[PDB]
Amino acid sequence: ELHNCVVVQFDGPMSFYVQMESDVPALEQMTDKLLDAEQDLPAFSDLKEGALCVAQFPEDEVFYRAQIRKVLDDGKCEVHFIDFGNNAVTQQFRQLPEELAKPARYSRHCELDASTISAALLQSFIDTRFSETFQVEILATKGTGTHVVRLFYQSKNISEKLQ
Amino acid sequence: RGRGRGR
Repeated sequence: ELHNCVVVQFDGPMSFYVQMESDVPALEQMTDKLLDAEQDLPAFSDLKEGALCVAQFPEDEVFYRAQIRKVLDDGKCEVHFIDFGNNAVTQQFRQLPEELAKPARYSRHCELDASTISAALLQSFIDTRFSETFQVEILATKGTGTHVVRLFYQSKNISEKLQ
Repeated sequence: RGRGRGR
């Protein structure tokens, strides 16, 4: 079975996040709810590795559910946007209502079986299609939540592109 | 990119 998705982040065949076409509705709501309340959210100042909050995405100037990854200098923190998959450095953090923290992350961490692969060529191939639909076959869900899959692009297991 | 970016 193949699931429609959008590869939003891609650091390699071992580490890349995607968004399932089915979590799109919920994510769309998360966005409305976080935009409808963005301005009234109190400042979140407990910056510690792992903490959940709502951080501002430099490109958008928009706040998204995020998880702090590292504490840098002068308020700056490397955050991870759980519903997307990309990272960023920002200084703008706000509290995350517990009702809007209950939902699961809407982007899924993935990887292809290293056992079947042996890279800058595929990287550009994926990024050149950031705005296009792919397909995943979830072969398993690793113990840490990371999916092990096979990536398709209009029916070509992109694995054909790996030597 | 992605979805539900909002802007």
